[PDB]
Amino acid sequence: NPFQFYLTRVSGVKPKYNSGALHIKDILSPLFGTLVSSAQFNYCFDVDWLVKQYPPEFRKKPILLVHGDKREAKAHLHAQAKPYENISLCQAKLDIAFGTHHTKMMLLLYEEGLRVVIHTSNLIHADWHQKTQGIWLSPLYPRIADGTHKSGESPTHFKADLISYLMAYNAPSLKEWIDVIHKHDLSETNVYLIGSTPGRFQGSQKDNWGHFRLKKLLKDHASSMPNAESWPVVGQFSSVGSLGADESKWLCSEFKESMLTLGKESSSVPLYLIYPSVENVRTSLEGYPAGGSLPYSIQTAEKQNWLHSYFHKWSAETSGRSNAMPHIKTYMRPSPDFSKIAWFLVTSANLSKAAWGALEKNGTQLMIRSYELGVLFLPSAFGLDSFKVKQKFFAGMATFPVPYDLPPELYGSKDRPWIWNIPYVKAPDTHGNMWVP
Ligand SMILES: O=C(O)c1ccc(C(=O)O)c(C(=O)O)c1
Repeated sequence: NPFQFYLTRVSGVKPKYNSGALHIKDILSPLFGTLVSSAQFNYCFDVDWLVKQYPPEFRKKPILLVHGDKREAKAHLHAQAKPYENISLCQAKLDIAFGTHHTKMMLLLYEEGLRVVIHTSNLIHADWHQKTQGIWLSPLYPRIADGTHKSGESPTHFKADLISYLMAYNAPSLKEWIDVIHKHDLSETNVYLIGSTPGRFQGSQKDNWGHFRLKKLLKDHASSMPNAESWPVVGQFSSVGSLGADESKWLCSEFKESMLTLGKESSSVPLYLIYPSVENVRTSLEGYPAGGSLPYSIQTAEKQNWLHSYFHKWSAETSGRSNAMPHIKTYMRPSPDFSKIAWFLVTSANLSKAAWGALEKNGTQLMIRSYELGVLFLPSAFGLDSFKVKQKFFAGMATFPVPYDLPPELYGSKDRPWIWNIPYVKAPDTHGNMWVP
């Protein structure tokens, strides 16, 4: 396949639903390359578990953990890593309040070249066990011969864009990885990088990050079609931030406006938001504990009940994953009959202003609180006008593997969004338990 978009392995589904899936042990296997050094960008780490996922012969190679933890949380992570002399740490600066380092990425340096993995899972056992998670695997990038002068750049500008993302950290350990990337040929890359970094961006820099980055790419590299107003927008996520008192504050005013963009020319577009209901979580493989990774709080939700009329259940019969709660985040633009898509994005970014950015200073400044990273699949990057939706995710090449069912199904009148910090004691989960936070 040209897309190299994978799901993680799920324990408990039939083998046909894991045949083309990837576990972290598969990614780090010697079959993918002879490891020299790696960087693990993430939010949550179980270091003992993480080292065990590397092949035994590679467990003493240098590992850099890129994280956002501060104060006692930072101390706890350093304590986890101190037993392993080969592990270094890089604290990403979070100078804007309420920001987090959400980016999930592996940089894998081999004797044979370099690989980049952009994915959605925390580095803990539970995130790779029974969740729906997404992975994009780069090609093996060869080294540019010493003395040869070439860009190693792709038509999607991925090399420059990845270096720009890393430069924003202003960190010495990542300057080393920038120099590694400079030395490799990334020209085969067919995806666009969409990142968020913390800051306040005006002028030219506004288009570098967050939903303005997405808008710029859709303006420049997608085409509008007739009846574009009938092509819905779908967003699918594992948490929701505070979006404001009504849809005009952010969701349908600047966020949807960026997501609607197609082509260079100057709204009733349907918006489908996919987020697990309480019943989805209760009947899941993990049961109610799956809701520990769906951190929508009652404090946030009670100020925006307007939002929940947009919500659709999690359903993923196409990939056998209806009971594997989603920690993947995806956004896409299907046709009115959901048979084609104009683009597809897999990312760490949830439905929040912190992740995507919010306009400030009379619309002239985009403020982002967090680090996020995803990759955008555009038909033009594959010589196509649109992608045909693959009917069965794992079945039998230019059709895009959408991991959940279309059309999405609206919540029923008795359904409620999963809210993690209130109790559920009416009906027990698949393990026999209630939920009492
Ligand atoms: O909203 C939060 O507090 C939150 C924190 C961390 C993560 C993560 O796994 O990186 C997520 C998520 O991606 O669902 C959400």
